[PDB]
Amino acid sequence: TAIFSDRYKGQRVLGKGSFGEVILCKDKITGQECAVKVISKRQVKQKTDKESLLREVQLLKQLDHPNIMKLYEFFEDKGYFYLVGEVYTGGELFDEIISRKRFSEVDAARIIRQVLSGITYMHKNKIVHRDLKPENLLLESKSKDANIRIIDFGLSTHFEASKKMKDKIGTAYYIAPEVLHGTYDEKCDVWSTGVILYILLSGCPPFNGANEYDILKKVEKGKYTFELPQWKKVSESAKDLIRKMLTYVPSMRISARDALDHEWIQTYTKEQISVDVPSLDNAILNIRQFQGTQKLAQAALLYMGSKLTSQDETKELTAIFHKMDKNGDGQLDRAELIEGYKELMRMKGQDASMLDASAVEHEVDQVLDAVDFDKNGYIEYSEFVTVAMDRKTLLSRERLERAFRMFDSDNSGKISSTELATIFGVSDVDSETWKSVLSEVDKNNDGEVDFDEFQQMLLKLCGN
Ligand SMILES: CC(C)(C)n1nc(-c2ccc3ccccc3n2)c(C(N)=O)c1N
Repeated sequence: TAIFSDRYKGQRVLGKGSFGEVILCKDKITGQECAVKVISKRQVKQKTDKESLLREVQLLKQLDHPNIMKLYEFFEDKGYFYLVGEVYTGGELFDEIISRKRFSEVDAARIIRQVLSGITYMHKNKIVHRDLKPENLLLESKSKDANIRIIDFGLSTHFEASKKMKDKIGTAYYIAPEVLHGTYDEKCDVWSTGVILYILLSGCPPFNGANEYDILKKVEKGKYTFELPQWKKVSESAKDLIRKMLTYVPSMRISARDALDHEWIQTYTKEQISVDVPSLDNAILNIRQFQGTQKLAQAALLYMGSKLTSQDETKELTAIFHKMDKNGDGQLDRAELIEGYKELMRMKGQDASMLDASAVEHEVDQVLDAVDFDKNGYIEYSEFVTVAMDRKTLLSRERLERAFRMFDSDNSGKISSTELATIFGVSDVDSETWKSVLSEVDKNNDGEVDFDEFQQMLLKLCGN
């Protein structure tokens, strides 16, 4: 057996995706950088058997297309799967789109042509994505002209998706109705693409509602419309492609390959001809609102989740250190701190950033440096615990504030109760529950909260 950490060292965390964390890693010999998705066997159940997973992996490694993330290697130990792929640095498509001041049907067609081209290739090799959405579209690099790379093609077949809301935010909008009912094939990827296109040209989901379940009720019915004012600025051709992608009965829905030949793709991807090409201003602003809402809901859930974890780990670490403290004096040396923190990791296993003993020792050392000023030999286990854990939550509280500021586009310092309803609907926190909480934070509020109040609401909503 090949051992992942014998070949790769973790450099830093890139982000969190479907099925687990993605870590930027480096080959210890060749210096090659790679993005490694680390799938925790305890958090993510397998749908297929080992034999079937190894065959898919072997096939995925041999496929190459400019719009599909490249998979290089695959490893498995006792606790995890490690999927080693190429690293891309351009970020999510929609986060790039919202930074633009101009965006036209030509831009949307360039985008969707890449996606269809990647999908067409994968379907020829009988691989289905199933969970296609804007988050799965990454830009190769931060350059303006960057290609799209679809991530996670094929994983849904072998791993069961999380039922935690923090993991399924913005999933409901894109799922094909046949996937909900159980009989699906590769045409589900065209539907998801169709939803994405609708969003690109209007900035609003064709199937929408106040919570995950209302969205699904709309998807399952299959009915949508083009009556938004900003569709008047959109070519008839584009709407026609959309109708064909969003056709309810999958045998009647256009194939990926045929969608590539559609008049709209043929017309608006000719690099020269701007026969009539206005900028879709309302769309871009709707997308910016959509995206800020999604990101703030997501950051709010991860904030709560991080706060629940830190309650768990603080108490567990303290009990581990307490038992290691044979003196009873409350002190421990470095190796013991390392030993208990590893004992924590052995139990916790939510920390893919700590891929080997080398990772642990350095985290401990960051904290021993952090104990303000240093006496070597006898360390107050109590303070190390506070600092180790504050460290763990940083990314998530800091991210929460950032996302609040980004959602507050007029810099008003506040979010309205109408806005709270939209955020909490997307986060799937019941309506009665969040108002009761507000009422307790600020008994006099007048339909808006500042950042501190919102944060206090989140703490109450996770039992603090
Ligand atoms: C941190 C975010 C933006 C969510 N991310 N995710 C990936 C990614 C996503 C899925 C992967 C599956 C197998 C191997 C590598 C994978 N890498 C990835 C990448 N490969 O560059 C990247 N930048």
